Amino acid sequence: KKNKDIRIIPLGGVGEIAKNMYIVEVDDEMFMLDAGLMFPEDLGVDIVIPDIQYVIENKERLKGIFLTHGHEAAIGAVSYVLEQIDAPVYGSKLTIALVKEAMKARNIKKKVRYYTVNHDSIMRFKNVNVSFFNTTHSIPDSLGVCIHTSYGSIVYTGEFKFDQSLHGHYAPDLKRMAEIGDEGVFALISDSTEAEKPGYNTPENIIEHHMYDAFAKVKGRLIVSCYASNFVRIQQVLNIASQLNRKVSFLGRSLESSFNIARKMGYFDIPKDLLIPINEVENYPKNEVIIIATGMQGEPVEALSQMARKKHKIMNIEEGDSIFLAITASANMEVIIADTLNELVRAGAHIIPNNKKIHASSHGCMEELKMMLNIMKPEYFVPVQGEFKMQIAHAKLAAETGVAPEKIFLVEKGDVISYNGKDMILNEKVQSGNILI
Ligand SMILES: [Mn+2]
Repeated sequence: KKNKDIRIIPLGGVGEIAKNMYIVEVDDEMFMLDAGLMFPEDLGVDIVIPDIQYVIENKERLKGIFLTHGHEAAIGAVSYVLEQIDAPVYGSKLTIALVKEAMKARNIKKKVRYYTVNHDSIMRFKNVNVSFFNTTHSIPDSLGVCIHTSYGSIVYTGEFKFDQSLHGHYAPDLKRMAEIGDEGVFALISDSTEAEKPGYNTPENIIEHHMYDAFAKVKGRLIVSCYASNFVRIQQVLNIASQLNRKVSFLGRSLESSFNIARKMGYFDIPKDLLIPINEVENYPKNEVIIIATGMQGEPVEALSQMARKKHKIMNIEEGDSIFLAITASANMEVIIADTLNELVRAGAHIIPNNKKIHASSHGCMEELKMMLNIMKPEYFVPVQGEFKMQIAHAKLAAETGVAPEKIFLVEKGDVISYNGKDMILNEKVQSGNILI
């Protein structure tokens, strides 16, 4: 049908990192794109979520919740949303499997209407059709969202990248993206996390090969520090462990929720009886094991500080152990890294150097964001998922790719972008904020 009004409203993910949540309204129908949390600005063990009081005041029109990927930045606030509102949850195979976990983990029995979607799904509503396309990210079964209106598509990319080595459940949809482009994009909502970094990311194959060559020189025990969110990195050391006749052991007695669900669903490639439990590590010589230390915020680095300063509940460093920090150093956590480096050197461990000519990220750098802009060729553009400078960087790339400058909108949380059908205006503000927990 001919649509009249379009509204686009960020309640999270702008003027901050993480906590994606973008409200889109087409006439009398509202769609919530992602529902993320955020860890509180520079103490662990607590979470922040968006203020959905605007959604609650218009709860009769919320036709669903669409989840791009299974990161806490996309699904971390779903449970809390669902306490206050009943509405159907759309996501990929994995994304849904993990939302279910998050619910069971908070001992919530309330039944939820789930729909598993894929890149061939076309979910039909009264005014609009929602479709999807595959994106490349650090977690598999990531999707973009496309809301078909008569003014054209409203595309939300989620978090995404363009990597030439990832080709599985990480493969991008060059073709349906190119289709979305021609059909015509009204508005593109894209991830500005690394819009400041020029050029491209380092391909994951290259990062893996660099890790291998370094890990091949280690004559004693090896400990690798990951984010739990970065399934690609996890996967990579598993590959390497196999190729060096080593075995892998995660910190703790139980494997991490996300990883273990995805493993059980067959997302990872793990040769049989490669994982040794943390119980049975002393049994094998130093040179036959990689220990993987995962975490959420800075826990990965916090964990190494305990393992060196001997005070780790589970296992500690001994002299001769080699260490690898498989994370990028944001300025936030540049401090506690250097503190921890010292503590590791005191403990008498070899720090495997981080190659400075490598830039590793879940998110497209400048040229990767221009890749997505050149394929969608959007009329209007709205950079999200970043601080103010990050959104500005992305805005400039949009201009470069031929988007009209007057049609590029930088928005704080609660800003409302309306479309009468003639002009697009930012002539309203609504309720938004941070809700600690
Ligand atoms: Mn992500």
